[PDB]
Amino acid sequence: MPPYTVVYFPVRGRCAALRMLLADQGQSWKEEVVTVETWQEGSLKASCLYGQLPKFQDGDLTLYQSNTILRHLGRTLGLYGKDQQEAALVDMVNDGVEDLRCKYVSLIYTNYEAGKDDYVKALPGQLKPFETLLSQNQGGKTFIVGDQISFADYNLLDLLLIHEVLAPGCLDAFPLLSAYVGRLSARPKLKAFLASPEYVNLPINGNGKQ
Amino acid sequence: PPYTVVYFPVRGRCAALRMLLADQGQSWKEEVVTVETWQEGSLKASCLYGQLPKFQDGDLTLYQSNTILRHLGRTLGLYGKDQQEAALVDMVNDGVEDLRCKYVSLIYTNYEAGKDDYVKALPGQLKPFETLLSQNQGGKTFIVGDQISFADYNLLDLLLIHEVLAPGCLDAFPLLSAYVGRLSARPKLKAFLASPEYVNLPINGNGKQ
Ligand SMILES: N[C@@H](CCC(=O)N[C@@H](CS[C@@H]1c2ccccc2-c2ccccc2[C@H]1O)C(=O)NCC(=O)O)C(=O)O
Ligand SMILES: N[C@@H](CCC(=O)N[C@@H](CS[C@@H]1c2ccccc2-c2ccccc2[C@H]1O)C(=O)NCC(=O)O)C(=O)O
Repeated sequence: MPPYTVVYFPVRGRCAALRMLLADQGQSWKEEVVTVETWQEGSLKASCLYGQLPKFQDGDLTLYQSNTILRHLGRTLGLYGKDQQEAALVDMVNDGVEDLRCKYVSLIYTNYEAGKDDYVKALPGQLKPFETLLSQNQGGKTFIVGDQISFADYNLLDLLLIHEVLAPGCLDAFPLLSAYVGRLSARPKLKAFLASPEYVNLPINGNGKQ
Repeated sequence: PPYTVVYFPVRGRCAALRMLLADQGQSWKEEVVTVETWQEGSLKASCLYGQLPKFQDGDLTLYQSNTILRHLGRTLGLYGKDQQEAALVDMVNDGVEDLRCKYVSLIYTNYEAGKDDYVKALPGQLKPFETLLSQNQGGKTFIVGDQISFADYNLLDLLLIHEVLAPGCLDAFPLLSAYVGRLSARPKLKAFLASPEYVNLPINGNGKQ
């Protein structure tokens, strides 16, 4: 059986970037799907350390927290920069991706109809930093840090794909980010994974707003 | 000082990294930013995400408080003994970061209206950390393994600011109560917690706590 198991709701949500990573790296994992019905029963929730999913198992190591799982796969699969400085910059990127992710989630779950217009107007300023980091790394021709893919590329890639669904063309003002998403999306194992039913057939978020 | 910390004259998101630097006997310079300078706009526009803290380690410039904790954890050896412990140190820190956002949100947007409900809900938010301790040698050492990690300093900060918000909130948690007492007593840390640069700084920017 594969050493990896992902336990989560049948949505892309906080597991889309970790699944893209495993698929692009050629690793197998098993999905254990939890329906909203099983979750309301209550017993699996009370068993989760912070009362939430995802849950991930690597052999007998059980982890919670989506970013902990990305960093763990980052360090075991050698996707964490080539030295100490790169690793610090990969973290700095992931943390800026997590802050925009939090704001995204908050909109979808609490203010979609009344805040979409204001969130969209303010998007370009939130996206500029990643355009700027790409500008300074080999003129935006490789990955977000150094010249080897890292876990933060998969998380940043997912964050841009969902915003392009929320605000179509929102990357039009950003040439390096635009080429970056097309370059990454065409990696053979990732392209195949992104066109497969296992990915396309799951909603982005749990309430079906996107 | 290979180190420079740039931030407002408040504890906030720099309390845990200063605790770490002080406890590990490291030297650093504070570059204090007042709300008058901040509002002028120069520095902020040069800030990658438009926010502080900003930290310099020789010619390395970093932003993001958890990035800075991680960097100091990796470089000073406070990231667990191996890959499995590093993953658990991360899991703890992320849990601290989740509760710190809720805390931060109580302070900046719903203090007078949302404080009673927040305090009523707190015991449920502190249980996970009581549980993690109980699983590591019965909660007698640190949050993960037998060595201190960068997540211990962040959890310590988070527990100390809640004792301020809701006095006696750890009375129901023996392992967490003990843990604050034992960590607060490390010599270089105890000195720092009693110094004016720590004691005379407000916790938050709006002066609410
Ligand atoms: N810090 C954690 C956050 C984890 C998290 O937010 N988990 C959500 C689902 S992700 C996400 C979501 C976010 C906010 C609110 C609801 C959900 C949700 C609910 C059902 C199905 C899918 C989702 C996802 O959209 C959850 O477990 N909720 C169930 C519960 O807490 O009782 C991580 O990064 O791993
Ligand atoms: N993910 C980032 C968050 C950084 C952050 O929130 N920085 C705040 C100050 S911390 C914190 C704070 C949190 C929320 C709201 C205000 C503040 C604040 C304002 C002034 C002085 C001090 C603070 C702190 O309380 C900031 O720079 N805000 C000013 C600005 O953007 O213009 C990190 O972890 O480093």
